[PDB]
Amino acid sequence: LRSVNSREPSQVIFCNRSPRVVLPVWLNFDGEPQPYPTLPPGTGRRIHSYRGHLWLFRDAGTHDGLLVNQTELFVPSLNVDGQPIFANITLPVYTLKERCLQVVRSLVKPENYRRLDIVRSLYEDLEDHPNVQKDLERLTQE
Amino acid sequence: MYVKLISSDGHEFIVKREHALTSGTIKAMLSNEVNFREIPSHVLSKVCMYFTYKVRYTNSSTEIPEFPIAPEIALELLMAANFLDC
Amino acid sequence: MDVFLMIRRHKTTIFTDAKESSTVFELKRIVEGILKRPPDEQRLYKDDQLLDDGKTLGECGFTSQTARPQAPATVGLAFRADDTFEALCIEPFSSPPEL
Ligand SMILES: Cc1cc(CC(=O)N2C[C@H](O)C[C@H]2C(=O)NCc2ccc(-c3cnco3)cc2)on1
Repeated sequence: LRSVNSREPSQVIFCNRSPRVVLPVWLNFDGEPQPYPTLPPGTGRRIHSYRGHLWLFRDAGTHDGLLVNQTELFVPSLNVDGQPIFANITLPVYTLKERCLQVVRSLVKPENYRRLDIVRSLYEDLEDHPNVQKDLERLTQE
Repeated sequence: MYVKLISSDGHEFIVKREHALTSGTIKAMLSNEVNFREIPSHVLSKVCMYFTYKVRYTNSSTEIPEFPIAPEIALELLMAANFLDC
Repeated sequence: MDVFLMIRRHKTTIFTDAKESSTVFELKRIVEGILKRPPDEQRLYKDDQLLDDGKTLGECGFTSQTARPQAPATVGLAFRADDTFEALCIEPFSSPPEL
């Protein structure tokens, strides 16, 4: 799951249509996620990248998954035929459960999450942070 | 068209089947009414809200906004969430 | 615009959406289908103020920023026909614990 090493510069632009600080993530020629500087919500930026490179977006504070042009993964396309390629970054409809872990994650130090009377099985779901390395291992199947 | 979902504190929530069948749990208790012995109303209202906020916004450009969860309600919501599978 | 309401009365809450342009009275019909009571037997309120069947939701102050699917506005509902209307009454919601 790598970017193809073209050297065909492609001008993209990351519009952040989300309440969250988004962290753009370029996935390397080898596979490893590299992170760029983040985007305050609303906020756009012009970006130089390359055809067939791969990106993905998430909360810079709680690695949650956002979408880019409605899919999971961004590949910059034909840099011209008009010029910049448009990268719109969105909340999905999180499920109510994941959302519910979010607020709780954001409300309690995960040291002190064992004193929160709910089924053990929900303690495990909650200590289970979203991870890019995970999600990659996830996405990598389809 | 519509289905009722009965809180454990009496309260009744008429919602559309289409919005309802979002809970894989509820898809099966229907198939009409559903009592919930252990979900108070202050929860079932947010749930119903989620079904409308889910049914509205999925499959769409129109910048999806944040579903807001009030702290007081988080745990109890979390537990209905998991039970209702959604 | 679609507007998203929570039509409340006693221990009863209907969640429905409706156009902004549509009318108090059209909403009154939608109630007919559900609780089977004809528009004559029902009055409809927002926040005490008593609503008029000929006025648009938009104009009663229901907008796409008043009533967001995620936080839908409430509409009071009260019954019994010309033969004396019951007062406006809505049991509040179960209270949240600790923190
Ligand atoms: C050949 C070649 C070289 C490279 C490494 C590289 O220059 N990259 C990798 C990704 O395409 C990003 C691109 C890059 O470094 N672009 C410059 C850049 C700097 C800052 C940002 C930036 C700022 N805020 C968010 O992103 C975006 C692009 O990729 N192919």
